[PDB]
Amino acid sequence: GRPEWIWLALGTALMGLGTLYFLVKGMGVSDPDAKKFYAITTLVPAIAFTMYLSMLLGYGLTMVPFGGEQNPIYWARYADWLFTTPLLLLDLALLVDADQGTILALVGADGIMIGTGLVGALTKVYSYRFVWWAISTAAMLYILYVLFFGFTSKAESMRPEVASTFKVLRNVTVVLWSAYPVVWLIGSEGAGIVPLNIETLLFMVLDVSAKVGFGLILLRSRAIFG
Ligand SMILES: CCCCCCCCCCCCCCCC
Ligand SMILES: CCCCCCCCCCCC
Ligand SMILES: CCCCCCCCCCCC
Ligand SMILES: CCCCCCCCCCCC
Ligand SMILES: CCCCCCCCCCCC
Ligand SMILES: CCCCCCCCCCCC
Ligand SMILES: CCCCCCCCCCCC
Ligand SMILES: CCCCCCCCCCCC
Ligand SMILES: CCCCCCCCCC
Ligand SMILES: CCCCCCCCCC
Ligand SMILES: CCCCCCCCCC
Ligand SMILES: CCCCCCCCCC
Ligand SMILES: CCCCCCCCC
Repeated sequence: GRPEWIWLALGTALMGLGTLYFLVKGMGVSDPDAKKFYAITTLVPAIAFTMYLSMLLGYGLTMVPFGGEQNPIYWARYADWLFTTPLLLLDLALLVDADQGTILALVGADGIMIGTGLVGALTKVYSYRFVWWAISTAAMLYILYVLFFGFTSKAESMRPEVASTFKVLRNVTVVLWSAYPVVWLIGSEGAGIVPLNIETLLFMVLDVSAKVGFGLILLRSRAIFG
């Protein structure tokens, strides 16, 4: 009875339902281009379902000493994000036909974001937790910069309906993603202001929006068809 359990349970349910809905729709499509978007986009909440379920059952949680106390850190979030965040970037890349080398650079940056975020989360010297946070946030900002300036440029060579879908998904991504570093800084991993139960609520809202919300928008569009 960690009080955050309720949001881990709701997160589990929403990621599950979203995965099932997307699989059902995905299995029914025959267009090859649309299939690739369905495969990527169904896997996103499926992974998140597995990690939410794991946390709900008490796995992916460790205690890290800093600031003179033992602090609960959910590390399973990073195992989700490691794979889900680049898959979302891959959906955006495929929509705008990004260059292969831009994709690699973004996936690289994304692994740096998640891996330095996790190192920060497990670091025992309080000050140095923020150093890793800042490196992670830099990597995130590079990603957003590229999505905002580079991908929008590529998108403008596409038909308007593809460009328009990309722009909504870009906007969703920039708003949601930019919130994660702030939650971490003020929550249990950082300054310890916002209690773990509220923090789990906030990451559940963000996660569901960034995966299922995003997917609803992408998979209902005409832009994914060939
Ligand atoms: C040659 C121009 C280089 C531009 C340098 C920008 C550095 C700071 C970027 C901070 C990220 C902003 C993200 C924008 C996303 C909406
Ligand atoms: C206590 C919170 C968990 C709620 C679980 C709901 C499970 C799926 C509901 C299906 C209804 C559409
Ligand atoms: C219920 C779990 C579903 C996850 C399916 C997504 C994976 C797509 C693989 C690509 C098909 C060859
Ligand atoms: C083709 C490029 C491969 C890896 C690129 C990494 C991009 C910069 C990350 C900034 C982190 C602070
Ligand atoms: C007392 C020591 C000063 C601490 C330095 C803080 C620097 C903030 C820079 C943030 C980089 C993104
Ligand atoms: C002891 C004085 C240290 C003050 C450092 C402040 C400058 C932070 C630089 C961050 C640049 C990104
Ligand atoms: C609209 C944002 C409201 C921010 C709430 C501030 C949290 C203050 C905590 C006081 C510590 C006991
Ligand atoms: C035990 C909890 C005491 C502090 C309450 C602060 C709540 C912060 C929520 C801010 C939302 C952004
Ligand atoms: C004590 C109440 C236990 C109920 C657990 C419900 C979680 C279900 C996830 C769908
Ligand atoms: C929603 C589709 C089912 C995903 C199966 C994976 C379950 C592993 C949880 C530990
Ligand atoms: C007190 C330690 C500060 C050193 C942090 C330097 C990190 C820059 C790497 C990108
Ligand atoms: C301490 C109670 C205040 C927290 C409310 C947080 C609202 C988040 C909704 C997305
Ligand atoms: C990915 C770059 C690693 C830089 C490490 C700085 C941490 C020193 C406390």
